[PDB]
This record gives sequence, structure tokens and C-alpha cells, in this order.
Amino acid sequence: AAPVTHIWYFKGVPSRLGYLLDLAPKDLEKIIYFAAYVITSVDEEMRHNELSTLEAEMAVERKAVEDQRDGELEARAQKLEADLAELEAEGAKADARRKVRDGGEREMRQIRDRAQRELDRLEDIWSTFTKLAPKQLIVDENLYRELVDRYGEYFTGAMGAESIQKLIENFDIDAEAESLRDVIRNGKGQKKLRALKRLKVVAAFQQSGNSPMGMVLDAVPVIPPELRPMVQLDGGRFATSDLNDLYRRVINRNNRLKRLIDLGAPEIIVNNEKRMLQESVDALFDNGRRGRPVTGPGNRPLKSLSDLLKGKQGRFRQNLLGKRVDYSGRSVIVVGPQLKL
Amino acid sequence: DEELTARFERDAIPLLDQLYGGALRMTRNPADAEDLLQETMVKAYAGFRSFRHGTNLKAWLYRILTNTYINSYRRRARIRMEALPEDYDRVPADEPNPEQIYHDARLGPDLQAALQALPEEFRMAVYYADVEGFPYKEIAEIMDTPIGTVMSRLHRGRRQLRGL
Amino acid sequence: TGGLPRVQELFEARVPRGKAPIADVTGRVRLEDGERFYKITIVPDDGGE
RNA sequence: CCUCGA
DNA sequence: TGCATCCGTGAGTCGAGGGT
DNA sequence: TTGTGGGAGCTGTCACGGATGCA
Repeated sequence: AAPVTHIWYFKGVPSRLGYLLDLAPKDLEKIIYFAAYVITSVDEEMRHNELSTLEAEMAVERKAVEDQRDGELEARAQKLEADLAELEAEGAKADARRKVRDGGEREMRQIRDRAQRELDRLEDIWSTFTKLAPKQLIVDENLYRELVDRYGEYFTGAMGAESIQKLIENFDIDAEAESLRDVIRNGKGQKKLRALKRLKVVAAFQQSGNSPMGMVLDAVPVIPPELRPMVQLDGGRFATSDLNDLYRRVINRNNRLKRLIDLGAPEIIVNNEKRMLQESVDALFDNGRRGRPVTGPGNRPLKSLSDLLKGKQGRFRQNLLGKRVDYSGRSVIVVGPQLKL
Repeated sequence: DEELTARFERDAIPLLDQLYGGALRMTRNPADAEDLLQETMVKAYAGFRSFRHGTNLKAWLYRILTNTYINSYRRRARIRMEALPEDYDRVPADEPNPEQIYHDARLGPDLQAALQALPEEFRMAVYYADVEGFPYKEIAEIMDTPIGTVMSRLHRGRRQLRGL
Repeated sequence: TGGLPRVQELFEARVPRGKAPIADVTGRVRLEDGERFYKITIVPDDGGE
């Protein structure tokens, strides 16, 4: 129902997506698992042809906040002066009088600091919108909700693997490849080594005609049933490979996501379900690679598709480089000295 | 009503985090508690208009999760599902062996009874009506003979082979 | 180092523990004696640095 | 998986 | 932007029997 | 589906290399 990243190309060190898009792996972790929004596209001409009007409206909003702050502060200051005059009219202990004065000054400081926090949030919003660009992360939910409430139609932002798919769509690989070649050729240092590392994968995707979009999936293949056997045990019991339970979890989560989509569910619940779908596909492919592994009965991790190949028990060591054979036997040896060599 | 969906995210989403710790106390499996908590949210959002505002939503949602777990327990624990042995290569195929499929595809010593003792009219019609299981009109087509010939050579070839 | 660990250290071409550096070029040696650590400088005989 | 054999 | 840290590799072969 | 209700179970492993992440 929603695209999913192949955990091999996200969590497999080094993050192949983290090199392709030049994103940090922790930022990729935030984007794919619905912790942070990312800016997929920014409308340059529309932001430039309306910057004057938006800045004007912004300045008026800030002036309004400042005028309200000054009104509140003046009201409180007159109130405090009147109260201290009332106390000075009667017998007023100097220390309790200064307690009242300090309470008033604290209230004023709180008014001013509240107004200043609001003005700082406004400044942050404006400076962020003026410096919007693709591949940028908005980690604050409030900041993104503001940046879409205002200026909403000037850009696009998204979470999850759908946004990574979009970033790969709007990605010009030849441009970044030639940029990295120029950086490597006309420079040196640690940035040179990082650029060589990135150029490895970028040129691998470029020279071959393999689309990088393959790193995100919209459908998952299902291995034939004979390779994930289900056998009837003694009685009503049954036995299955772990692959079947992983496929069952992926299926159930995709179905629940479809239900939530059709039901017009809150964005929070649907994002939870998309995150769970991504995590279950990651378990099906390489369990335990990110976070804790998925466990069956008895806290035992489930053998993933990748486990089938790895280790001495994997297909390579256990079924291809060596096999059990026919026309063969075994027995205890005894010494026969009467034998010939 | 769009006022009900905003009524949901307002005062019931902070409960969603405290319910995860509750569903975990019941399923003892994080992958299962998440499926249970989401299934509770689907069941509560579809019938949110059935909740009366102002009253306790936390006690309402918690009883939804408790009931959908008792149902989900008896629904899926009706069939005991456990794991294969640690090596999957010891799960036996249930096919016949090369020796077993050789002696089972051939025929016994009677293969010379139906070959020589019966006429080729009975031999060819009986061998293709029982082994192949062709329709009565398909065996009519192979030998250019009607039902009167095919159905007869079969009835008589069986009584022929009843001997020996 | 030891036995089989040293064999693995060599076959893997790992930088050995207890490294003994070698000379880059023919020259005159100057070894400064120090209680805690040593230090060496080589002045090449080929007109080098 | 456990216990054991070389 | 220069490393220290953290994370992810790898760690003998073949046998018997009993279990989930 | 109303009035309460957040988990198991682990570390007693070792050596090495290079991406990551922070100062």
C-alpha cells in the first residue's frame, strides 16, 4: 500500500542510499521510520515571485506580537506600581514589600520571555521557509505543521519511504556523478576519500543502466511454498518455516494499512502502520539487522531470507559447496594386517 | 464528522502511548502488541461516534483492547502452530525413491499375458482405455471405431484377461 | 608475536604489533637517547632531506 | 537446540 | 573536520540419538 | 465494547576494520 525501502540498501553498512542521496544514515533512519519530515521538492519561481508579500505579512505578524507584549508589560507595570503604592500607604515591611516587587518583576520577566519565545519561533519559521531546499529535514513537528499551514503550496514535504522514492525520482545522477568527479580531481583530504566512497556507488548506478529506484519496493516477491514447507505433525499440530510467519506479518500489516487508508484514519495511525509495514518487510528480508529481531515462541529469532545464505548452515556452505550423497555408507574401522596396501 | 477525527487526536492520542505498555503486558511480544494496539485503534475510530464525550476515554479504549485480545487469543490459538526442527534439510520429502519409481512404473509378469494371449484388437483398446483413461469417444477416435467396437473390445478384453 | 596468531598476522598483511620501522634511504643516522622514548633522524647521502 | 562419539 | 566510538564481521570437520 | 489495567531478560567472548557521529 505504501513503498518500502530494502533494508539491505539502508542498514547495510555503508548505507547505499545514504551515499546515493548524500544523506546521513541517522537522518535516513528518521525519514524512513517516520520520525522526521523531509522536503521532497521546492517551488523556486513561486517562492521568489511572492517573497516580498510574504515578508511583509511576516513583519506585520512580528509587529503584532511585539505590540501585544508591550501592552501586557505596561498593564502589569502600572498594576505593580499601584499595588506598591497601596502597600506604602499602610505599614509595609520593607522585605515583604520587596517580595511583592519581586513577584511583579517575575511576572514581567515571564511575559517578556513568553513573547520572546513566540518571536523566536516566528523567526525560525521564516528563516526556514526562506532557506528551504530538497533533502532538508524538519525534525520539529510544530515547525513542519506551521511551514505547511503557511507557505503550504510552495513546496512538498513527506515522511517514510515514499519521500525517499520521490527524492530518487527528482534525483539527477549524472549531475552528482560529475560533481563528485570534479571534487576528487581538483581537491584532496578527507573530503576526497568520502567523495571516492560515494562515487563508487554513484558510478555503479550510472554506468550500468540500473535504476536506483530498485532500492525501494512497491511489491514484495513470495518464494514458492515448497521452499517454505508446512508439514502436519502428530495430531492437530503443524510446523512451518519462519518465512511463513514473516510473510503472514507482512500480509496482515499491509491489509490493516489498506483498512486505515479506506477508513480515512488519522495521519498518526496510518504513519504508525506504514512504519510497522516497513519494519516487518525488513524482518522478512534480514531480521535483526535493525533493532531487535522478531521472535517466535520461546523468544527465538525467526530465520529470515538472508539467514538462508549466511553461515555454515546456509545454502552456500551446507548445500552447494558440500552435499549428502547416495551409494555411500559408514562403519567402525578395525585394523586388518593381512590386507595389502 | 471532521470534528470527531480532531476530537480523537486531541485527547486520545496521549493515551495511545500508555496503551502500548498495556498491550505489551498481555502479549509479551513487541511485534504482537503493536498489531494489537493498531487493531484496537481501527475498532475504536470506526465507531468513535458511539463514545459519549466528556466521560472517560481511557477506560473505554482499554476495554476495547482487552476484549479484542481475548478474541484474538481464542481465534488464532485454535490451531497449534510451532516451528520446524533447527535444520530444514531434515524435513523429509514424501516422494518415491528412484528405485521406488522404477519398479512402480513398469509392469509385472502378466505383461506377456495381455501382449500375446489377447488379440491386438483387445490389447490396444484395453491398454489405452485404462492406463490413459481417455473418454469413450477419444478411444473411438484413435482406432477409427465407434462406441460399438470400443466398448465391446473393452468388455471382452477384461473377460479375456480374467483368465490367467 | 606468538605462533599461529603470527601466521594469521602475516597472511592477512596486518600491521604487526611491536612494529620495527625500516630505513627509507641510505644516509647518516642520529638516534636521540631518551629514558621514556627514543627518536631517530636520517640525513641522506644522496643530497636528500 | 540438547547430550554424546572420533 | 579529526579522530573515537560503535557496529558489524569472523571464529574445524564428520558422525549417533532425543526433543520443540 | 467505560469508568484499573505499562515487559521480558539479558554480559561471562574475543580480535579486527572501517563507516558514523560528535566535538
